[PDB]
Amino acid sequence: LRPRVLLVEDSTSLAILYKQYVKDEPYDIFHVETGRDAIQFIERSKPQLIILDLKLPDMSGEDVLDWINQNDIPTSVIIATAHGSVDLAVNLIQKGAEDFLEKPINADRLKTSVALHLKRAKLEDLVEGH
Repeated sequence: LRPRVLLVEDSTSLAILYKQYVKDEPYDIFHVETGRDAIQFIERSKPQLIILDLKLPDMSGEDVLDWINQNDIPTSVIIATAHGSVDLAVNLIQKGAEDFLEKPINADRLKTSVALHLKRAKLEDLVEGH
């Protein structure tokens, strides 16, 4: 019934701020610090949307996106990163990312993007389900 949002950030101080932003939003937000904990959350809990940082201490952010495409998880990925270029954004969106937010992110930049891509995914879900 209620949507799950995963937040994948090594900087776990910025994660609570991102939780503060979406505090009064109608979904649950969960936070992980490493790429392997993200993957394990995806395989178990199966969240509706991921807010994915590109810089992680164990692997790339791209590597998490690659895992979703390989195991066919129905999970929207928005990237949120520092030091992102035009070429990197393009190549990630092509790889199946649904947005690429650039740090620093506004309260309502993240809030809008999460809500929008949650909507598209929800609308496409409820036509193939009974």
